[PDB]
Amino acid sequence: SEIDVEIVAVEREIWSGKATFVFTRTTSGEIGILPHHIPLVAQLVDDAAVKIEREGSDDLWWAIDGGFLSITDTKVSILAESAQARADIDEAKAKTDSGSEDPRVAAQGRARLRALGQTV
Repeated sequence: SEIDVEIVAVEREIWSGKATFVFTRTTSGEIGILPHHIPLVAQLVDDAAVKIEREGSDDLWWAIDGGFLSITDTKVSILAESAQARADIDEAKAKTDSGSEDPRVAAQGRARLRALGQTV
């Protein structure tokens, strides 16, 4: 079995497919999801980072901007303001974004930084 993960944004969809293991961060801390659990609904943090693992393929590090995780019997949809790929993120832009004083900017930069390798 696998985990159906679909990263959708209020403006457009980013990714959609199956995974072997996925981890996300919400107001209740970080949590892991497997392809054999029960439904669930949690709200991701501002600088939340989702890690979608692929069976046989390298995981996908993406940054979510205030998104929400919704797990079902055999489906997992993630709705957020927007998403960003670790390969598209820039160590410079991430640092600056996190350096900003604004809440939105600080969130994006923090989320992108995490996907890059940063923590908290």
